[PDB]
Amino acid sequence: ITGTSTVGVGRGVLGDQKNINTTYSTYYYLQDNTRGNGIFTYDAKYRTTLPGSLWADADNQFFASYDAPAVDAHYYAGVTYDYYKNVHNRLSYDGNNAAIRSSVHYSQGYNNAFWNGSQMVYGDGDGQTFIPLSGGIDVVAHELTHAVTDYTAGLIYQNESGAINEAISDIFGTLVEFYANKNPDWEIGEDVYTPGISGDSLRSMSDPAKYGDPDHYSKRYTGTQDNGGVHINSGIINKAAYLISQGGTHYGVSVVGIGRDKLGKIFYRALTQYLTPTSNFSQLRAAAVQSATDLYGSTSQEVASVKQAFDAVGVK
Ligand SMILES: CC(C)C[C@H](NC(=O)[C@@H](NP(=O)(O)CNC(=O)OCc1ccccc1)C(C)C)C(=O)O
Ligand SMILES: [Ca+2]
Ligand SMILES: [Ca+2]
Ligand SMILES: [Ca+2]
Ligand SMILES: [Ca+2]
Ligand SMILES: [Zn+2]
Repeated sequence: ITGTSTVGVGRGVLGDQKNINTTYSTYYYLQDNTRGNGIFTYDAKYRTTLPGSLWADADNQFFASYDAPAVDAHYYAGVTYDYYKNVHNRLSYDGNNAAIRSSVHYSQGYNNAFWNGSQMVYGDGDGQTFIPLSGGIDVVAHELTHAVTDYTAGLIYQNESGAINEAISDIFGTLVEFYANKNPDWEIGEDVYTPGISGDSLRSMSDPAKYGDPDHYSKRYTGTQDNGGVHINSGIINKAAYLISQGGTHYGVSVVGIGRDKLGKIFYRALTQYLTPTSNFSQLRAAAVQSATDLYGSTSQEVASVKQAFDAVGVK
C-alpha cells in the first residue's frame, strides 16, 4: 500500500509487548517499509484462501488477542530479515530484497506453518497441541528459510535432499533464535508447542532421539511417510550441526565445537554455493567440508570438526 511509515505497538503470542513497523493510509497496515521492499502480514481470517487481506488496524495499537499472531509474524519476519542481511549479507530470501509476505489465522485449529512457494503461512494451532505458531521465532525463521533454500540450492522436498532442506530450516531457525537471544536453545518450536506441557518441543537438534528422530545414519527412515521422513531424517543433519557448533562425544566419536557463528557461515556457504536440488547426505558432507575449507583453510580446526561431526552421525 502507498502511505507513510509509522510505528505501532502491541503484544505477541506469549504476552510480550513490542514495537512494529506499520504503514499509514486511512488505516494502519502491517507493512514494514524499513526492510528491503517491505514486509507484509495478512489476515487469512480462519479460511484457506491466500494471502487474504493486508492487516488493517484503526489505531496502530495491536493488543487484542486476535492481533497477537500477526504481531509476531510481522516482527519475527523482521528479525529474520535482519539476520540474513547483517550476518550473511543476504537481502531477503531471493537476495534482491523480494517483498516478504506472511498470512496468519490460516484455517481453523491448524497445527502447522509452511512456505507455499510464495509466502509464509501460520495456523493458530488447536490450543492444545499448539498455540499460534508465529509466536515461535525459530518457527518463523524456519519458514522464511524454506524460501531461501528454494531460491538457492533448491533442495527437492523428499528423501535425503528433503531432510537436508528441513535441517537447513531448523539450523537457521535456531541460529536466528540465538541472534534474537531471548531464551535461545537447540530445540524447535518449544515456545508454541503444547501449552500444557513444559519442557517439550517438536524436535531437538542436540538429541533428536528424545522425540523419536534418528541421530545416526544407520537409523534413517526409508518408508514413504512425511515425504520419505524429511522431518525425521533431518535429525541426522541437525545433530551433526549441533555437534559442529557445540562439540560432544556421540557414539564414541568426539567433536571439537567451533561455535554457532562458524556453523552458520559454513552452512550458509554450503547452501548457496555447493548444494543442488538433488544433494544427498554424503554430498552435504562434502559441501560442508569444501565450505569450511574455503573459509578457514584445509588444515583448520573447522574443517577437522566438520569431518568429526559427519563421522559421528555415520555420514561418509
Ligand atoms: C508442525 C509439526 C507438527 C511438524 C512439521 N512441520 C514443521 O516442522 C515446520 N513446518 P514445515 O514448513 O516444515 C511444513 N512444510 C510442508 O508442509 O511442506 C509441504 C508444502 C506445502 C506447500 C507447498 C509445498 C510443499 C514447522 C512447524 C517448524 C510437519 O509438517 O510435519
Ligand atoms: Ca488496534
Ligand atoms: Ca527458546
Ligand atoms: Ca527453539
Ligand atoms: Ca509444551
Ligand atoms: Zn520445514
